[PDB]
Amino acid sequence: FDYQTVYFANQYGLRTIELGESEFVDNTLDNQHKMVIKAAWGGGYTNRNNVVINFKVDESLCDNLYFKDTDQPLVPMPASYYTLASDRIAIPKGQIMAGVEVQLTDDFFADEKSISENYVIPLLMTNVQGADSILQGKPVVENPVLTNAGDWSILPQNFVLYAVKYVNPWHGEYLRRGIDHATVAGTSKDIIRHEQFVENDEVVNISTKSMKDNLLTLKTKDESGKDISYTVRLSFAEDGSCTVHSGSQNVVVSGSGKFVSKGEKNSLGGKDRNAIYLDYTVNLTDNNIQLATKDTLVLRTRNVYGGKSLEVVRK
Ligand SMILES: [Ca+2]
Repeated sequence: FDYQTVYFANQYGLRTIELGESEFVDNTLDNQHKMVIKAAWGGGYTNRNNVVINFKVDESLCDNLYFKDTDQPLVPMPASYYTLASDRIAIPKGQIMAGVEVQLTDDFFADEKSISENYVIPLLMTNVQGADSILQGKPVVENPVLTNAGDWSILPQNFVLYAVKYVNPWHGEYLRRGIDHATVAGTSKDIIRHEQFVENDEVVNISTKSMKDNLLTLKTKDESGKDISYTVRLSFAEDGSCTVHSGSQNVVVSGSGKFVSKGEKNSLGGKDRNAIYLDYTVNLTDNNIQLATKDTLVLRTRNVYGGKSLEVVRK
């Protein structure tokens, strides 16, 4: 009398592809530009059949949905940005879960909007072989809408929306120390940014702009003591070196640098650490401040969560 069923355990997901090196998690798939979407089997205890769950891409699942974070709409990921390994998920006899592989193409990573919440892979299960049913939900109204929880007494679990975004290898949270040779409104001075313990150094975020570029927001004082913000753009080459450029309309910038894996020995927490070293010049033309800076940036953590649930709103 048993009634086997298949479903997607989560309806809204956020996958951040973590390129490069991660300490706390295995990102082999990420470095191959891949992700896996998983389905589950239930309503029984032993799966006696080879189960095949057919699904299709259904772009209308995105209708009327917006990211809670940004208030922008969920956008169906363009077909050329990703390749599904199959049109079905197979859960073999004796197994209770399985997944389908997604290969993200170079097209995905070239899109400037792929560094943030924008594109979504939307899937609907169609039929199932080897189990009685797909968990389609129990509607409390006619014309029910899958993505509107209020339309159901038992929620539908036959679809999933995966928002996808990426970070490049240099993306991370870093501790920064260095020396600025400054000229502030004609007055020259050295600014030493150094705390006795690497642990207490200034915390800064290097975010992703593209496959090669990153952004780093900093501040420096004007002649009045007020803090002036500005953004530098780092652009990385195959060999690990970078050039330094402006990322803010208020600053002209030039320089060079490098990422060195394990460049800092017996650094933060006694472990050897990944670091970025910069030698650069900044002209804050509107504020009359010029800085010749040498910086050391120690990696504290990549600060990425590969998989989270996604908060969406239905305006
Ligand atoms: Ca049965």
